[PDB]
Amino acid sequence: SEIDVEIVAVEREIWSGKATFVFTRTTSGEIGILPHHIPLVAQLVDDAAVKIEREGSDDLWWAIDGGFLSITDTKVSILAESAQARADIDEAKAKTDSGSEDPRVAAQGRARLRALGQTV
Repeated sequence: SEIDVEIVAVEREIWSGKATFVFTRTTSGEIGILPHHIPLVAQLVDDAAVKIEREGSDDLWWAIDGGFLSITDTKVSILAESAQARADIDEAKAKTDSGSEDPRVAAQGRARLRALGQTV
């Protein structure tokens, strides 16, 4: 079995497919999801980072901007303001974004930084 993960944004969809293991961060801390659990609904943090693992393929590090995780019997949809790929993120832009004083900017930069390798 696998985990159906679909990263959708209020403006457009980013990714959609199956995974072997996925981890996300919400107001209740970080949590892991497997392809054999029960439904669930949690709200991701501002600088939340989702890690979608692929069976046989390298995981996908993406940054979510205030998104929400919704797990079902055999489906997992993630709705957020927007998403960003670790390969598209820039160590410079991430640092600056996190350096900003604004809440939105600080969130994006923090989320992108995490996907890059940063923590908290």
